[PDB]
Amino acid sequence: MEAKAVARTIRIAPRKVRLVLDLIRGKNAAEAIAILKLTNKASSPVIEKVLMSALANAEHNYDMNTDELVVKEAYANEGPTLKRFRPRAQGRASAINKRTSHITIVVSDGKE
Amino acid sequence: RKLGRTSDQRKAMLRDLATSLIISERIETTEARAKEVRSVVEKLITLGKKGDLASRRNAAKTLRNVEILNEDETTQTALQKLFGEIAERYTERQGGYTRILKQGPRRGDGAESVIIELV
Amino acid sequence: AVPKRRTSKTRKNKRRTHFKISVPGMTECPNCGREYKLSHRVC
Amino acid sequence: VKRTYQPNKRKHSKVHGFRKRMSTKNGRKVLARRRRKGRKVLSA
RNA sequence: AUGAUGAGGUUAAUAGGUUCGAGGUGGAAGCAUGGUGACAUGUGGAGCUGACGAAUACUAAUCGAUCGAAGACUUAAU
RNA sequence: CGCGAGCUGGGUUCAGAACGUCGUGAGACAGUUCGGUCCCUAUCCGUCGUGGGCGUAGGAAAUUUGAGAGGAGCUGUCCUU
RNA sequence: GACAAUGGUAGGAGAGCGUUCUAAGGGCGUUGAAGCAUGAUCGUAAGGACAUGUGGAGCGCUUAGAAGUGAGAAUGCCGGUGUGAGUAGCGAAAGACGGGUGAGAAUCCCGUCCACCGAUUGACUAAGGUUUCCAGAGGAAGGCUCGUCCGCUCUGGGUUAGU
RNA sequence: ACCGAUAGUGAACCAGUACCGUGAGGGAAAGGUGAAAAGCACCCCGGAAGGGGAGUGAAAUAGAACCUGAAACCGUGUGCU
RNA sequence: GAUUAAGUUAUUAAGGGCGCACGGUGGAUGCCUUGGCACUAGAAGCCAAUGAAGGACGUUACUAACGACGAUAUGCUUUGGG
Ligand SMILES: [Mg+2]
Ligand SMILES: [Mg+2]
Ligand SMILES: [Mg+2]
Ligand SMILES: [Mg+2]
Ligand SMILES: [Mg+2]
Ligand SMILES: [Mg+2]
Ligand SMILES: [Mg+2]
Ligand SMILES: [Mg+2]
Ligand SMILES: [Mg+2]
Ligand SMILES: [Mg+2]
Ligand SMILES: [Mg+2]
Ligand SMILES: [Mg+2]
Ligand SMILES: [Mg+2]
Ligand SMILES: [Mg+2]
Ligand SMILES: [Mg+2]
Ligand SMILES: [Mg+2]
Ligand SMILES: [Mg+2]
Ligand SMILES: [Mg+2]
Ligand SMILES: [Mg+2]
Ligand SMILES: [Mg+2]
Ligand SMILES: [Mg+2]
Ligand SMILES: [Mg+2]
Ligand SMILES: [Mg+2]
Ligand SMILES: [Mg+2]
Ligand SMILES: [Mn+2]
Ligand SMILES: [Mn+2]
Ligand SMILES: [Mn+2]
Ligand SMILES: [Mn+2]
Ligand SMILES: [Mn+2]
Ligand SMILES: [Mn+2]
Ligand SMILES: [Mn+2]
Ligand SMILES: [Mn+2]
Ligand SMILES: [Mn+2]
Ligand SMILES: [Mn+2]
Ligand SMILES: [Mn+2]
Ligand SMILES: [Mn+2]
Ligand SMILES: [Mn+2]
Ligand SMILES: [Mn+2]
Ligand SMILES: [Mn+2]
Ligand SMILES: [Mn+2]
Ligand SMILES: [Mn+2]
Ligand SMILES: [Mn+2]
Ligand SMILES: [Mn+2]
Ligand SMILES: [Mn+2]
Ligand SMILES: [Mn+2]
Ligand SMILES: [Mn+2]
Ligand SMILES: [Mn+2]
Ligand SMILES: [Mn+2]
Ligand SMILES: [Mn+2]
Ligand SMILES: [Mn+2]
Ligand SMILES: [Mn+2]
Ligand SMILES: [Mn+2]
Ligand SMILES: [Mn+2]
Ligand SMILES: [Mn+2]
Ligand SMILES: [Mn+2]
Ligand SMILES: [Mn+2]
Ligand SMILES: [Mn+2]
Ligand SMILES: [Mn+2]
Ligand SMILES: [Mn+2]
Ligand SMILES: [Mn+2]
Ligand SMILES: [Mn+2]
Ligand SMILES: [Mn+2]
Ligand SMILES: [Mn+2]
Ligand SMILES: [Mn+2]
Ligand SMILES: [Mn+2]
Ligand SMILES: [Mn+2]
Ligand SMILES: [Mn+2]
Ligand SMILES: [Mn+2]
Ligand SMILES: [Mn+2]
Ligand SMILES: [Mn+2]
Ligand SMILES: [Mn+2]
Ligand SMILES: [Mn+2]
Ligand SMILES: [Mn+2]
Ligand SMILES: [Mn+2]
Ligand SMILES: [Mn+2]
Ligand SMILES: [Mn+2]
Ligand SMILES: [Mn+2]
Ligand SMILES: [Mn+2]
Ligand SMILES: [Mn+2]
Ligand SMILES: [Mn+2]
Ligand SMILES: [Mn+2]
Ligand SMILES: [Mn+2]
Ligand SMILES: [Mn+2]
Ligand SMILES: [Mn+2]
Ligand SMILES: [Mn+2]
Ligand SMILES: [Mn+2]
Ligand SMILES: [Mn+2]
Repeated sequence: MEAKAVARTIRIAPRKVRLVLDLIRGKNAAEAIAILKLTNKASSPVIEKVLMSALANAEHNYDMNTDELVVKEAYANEGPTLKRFRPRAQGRASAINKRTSHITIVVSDGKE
Repeated sequence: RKLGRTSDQRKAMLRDLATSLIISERIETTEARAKEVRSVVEKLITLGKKGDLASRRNAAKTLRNVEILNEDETTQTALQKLFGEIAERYTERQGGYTRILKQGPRRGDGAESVIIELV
Repeated sequence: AVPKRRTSKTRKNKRRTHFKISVPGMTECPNCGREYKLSHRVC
Repeated sequence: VKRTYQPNKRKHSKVHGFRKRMSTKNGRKVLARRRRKGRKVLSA
């Protein structure tokens, strides 16, 4: 029916990936690959490889034509954060959160 | 009349660019350096286009050193090429002869890349 | 100076409403079939 | 500025070596206390 | 600051170059000459000149996309 | 005794030190003297600039009226009468 | 049936709700226990049921016993996650392009030019450190960015004295 | 009529260990797939990571950082506003 | 004329709020126990120059860690059990 794919524990933190997806979301799939290829943020190549995979499953596992496909949804969710620190003045050291993003995306046909 | 860094450094970087390009007919850089350097390298090609020893000494006053490009098996110096071919290329032509083409952002810093080729 | 109260969820998101990025201005490469930014090289 | 603890192999081996611990009854009390606790390492 | 304002976007002077010019500096280089020379004079208000002023499409403002009306009800007046 | 998250730090309020004076003393002031660490990335209101959104019963472009608000408001000398 | 009384801090009195364990009795449970979630459910309160979803193996009820028996505050202790905020910061300094390599280069390799210290940023060694040295691979984490690169990772190998 | 992973030993895990201190000395965190490893042959996007099908399984909406999976906190969708 | 006028209202959501659905993070809760804790009854209460306590270094086809053993090393013999 309406196929999806996911990239779990992507190293980029979720606020950023969301800045890109929000451009991507809802658009026709072709347009989306363009916009994705032309935006200059890290999440852009990542989300690119993910939307490609999703189109792949959609052609290959569900026999739909790729052209009429549409990005039904795309979103990033909090995934577990690597926890570090940087040493600071007078011997105190303060935390750094290197957080991660699970990026889902789903493409589409009609209701059936 | 732009910058990137300090004036000496900008002078040097600007020679370093324009001495090149002449070596290599086309280059890839920031849009910014490209705009600043189009004027330099053009003023050089007018200087060679003149041909007199005086102009030669002024060019060599700006142009960076030996870069003896290997042509068809021989070594034209840098300026020696500039007065020697480049000038004989563009003589029937007016001045104004250089172009910049926009590559789009580069990955590491986002800087707008562009290509600058004299033709 | 430090905040005297914590920022509200609703507050913080009202502030963020101008934090989107622009959809790129994007011409279609003729015949090459890719796409690129306006007034840029066709690669 | 020179922070405290400038390492010395001799000075650390003397004064905190198994021997120098053996040399006083108290040092033996020490090795006793550590042996009781089960520290993997006794004297340095 | 960014955005905003404004000047332009080929049916075009918007910037760069180019060619003149104002202003600025003050007599280029090379050569000739006179000196044992350091140098001086001549060729010559010379050469050089960021922003200032003109002319010129030589280079770049290419292709293109997005946004934006169809005009509510009432009552009094032709 | 407006204003030190705007500045100073000379006074005064720490640790050193000395004189006069008091206390046997340790010390002390009704006194004097030389010296002596001024931290903070502005969240809200407030204030100075400066854009977006919708509104303003069609959609725009230029020109506008001015309810209101702000600014300025000082003064000598000399000649004539 | 009439008739009265019922604000309340320190505090006194009284009657209760719920938690875990135990005794006995009576039960429920893979045809789905507890737990968790959702609901317009009942009781004067603490509180009790019920249906659906999840879960997949242990639970209630009755009476009495006994308690590590009830949390919102202690600048409480430990864990997680926010806010500040895409903010402060990215730790003294000149870099430019060409050519490689690669899935991918401002950042790795080569080259050229450029620049920098030169009583030193060079050369040698005592401490001290102990495999960081070398070669081939690698790139999740470490590196304040990137990384094909490394003092990081894997495999292999490196230190020779009569003076 | 003792604890049941913040409890019970500091220690249910290669604990007097990581780690800290010159030293004496101080001292953690960290248990649970399933009945059986049957631990996802194969195809696909991808450099891998990861993922969609195809499969094992009662269950992987039990898939390894693995029983249950609460609340904070982050998100997508929207009925009313 | 919807034209003139006077009046009255609306749509808009950049974003936000309540409700709901669906996810993510995180590891509470329930269930479980290899580990502890307090005791009962009985054995035992010493080891050491015939070199202990406790260690260091070793020992296997591969071997880092732990145990086990020691150049007779991931064991040798012997009498029994199986
Ligand atoms: Mg990354
Ligand atoms: Mg400290
Ligand atoms: Mg800078
Ligand atoms: Mg010694
Ligand atoms: Mg000894
Ligand atoms: Mg903008
Ligand atoms: Mg003009
Ligand atoms: Mg001009
Ligand atoms: Mg002009
Ligand atoms: Mg209509
Ligand atoms: Mg001072
Ligand atoms: Mg002084
Ligand atoms: Mg100061
Ligand atoms: Mg109950
Ligand atoms: Mg029941
Ligand atoms: Mg990458
Ligand atoms: Mg040195
Ligand atoms: Mg990496
Ligand atoms: Mg100490
Ligand atoms: Mg009207
Ligand atoms: Mg409208
Ligand atoms: Mg809305
Ligand atoms: Mg309400
Ligand atoms: Mg037991
Ligand atoms: Mn320090
Ligand atoms: Mn200089
Ligand atoms: Mn938002
Ligand atoms: Mn210890
Ligand atoms: Mn030793
Ligand atoms: Mn000009
Ligand atoms: Mn002469
Ligand atoms: Mn013209
Ligand atoms: Mn056009
Ligand atoms: Mn109208
Ligand atoms: Mn009406
Ligand atoms: Mn005051
Ligand atoms: Mn003072
Ligand atoms: Mn003073
Ligand atoms: Mn004090
Ligand atoms: Mn006296
Ligand atoms: Mn406005
Ligand atoms: Mn109008
Ligand atoms: Mn006006
Ligand atoms: Mn007025
Ligand atoms: Mn007035
Ligand atoms: Mn009462
Ligand atoms: Mn009353
Ligand atoms: Mn009482
Ligand atoms: Mn229970
Ligand atoms: Mn309920
Ligand atoms: Mn029951
Ligand atoms: Mn309690
Ligand atoms: Mn609490
Ligand atoms: Mn905490
Ligand atoms: Mn910003
Ligand atoms: Mn930034
Ligand atoms: Mn701020
Ligand atoms: Mn700032
Ligand atoms: Mn900054
Ligand atoms: Mn640095
Ligand atoms: Mn390069
Ligand atoms: Mn290649
Ligand atoms: Mn190099
Ligand atoms: Mn130098
Ligand atoms: Mn020197
Ligand atoms: Mn050494
Ligand atoms: Mn070290
Ligand atoms: Mn090395
Ligand atoms: Mn990195
Ligand atoms: Mn638990
Ligand atoms: Mn240590
Ligand atoms: Mn198991
Ligand atoms: Mn492939
Ligand atoms: Mn895989
Ligand atoms: Mn099956
Ligand atoms: Mn987890
Ligand atoms: Mn289970
Ligand atoms: Mn789970
Ligand atoms: Mn939840
Ligand atoms: Mn919502
Ligand atoms: Mn929106
Ligand atoms: Mn919303
Ligand atoms: Mn006995
Ligand atoms: Mn003896
Ligand atoms: Mn032993
Ligand atoms: Mn061992
Ligand atoms: Mn036998």
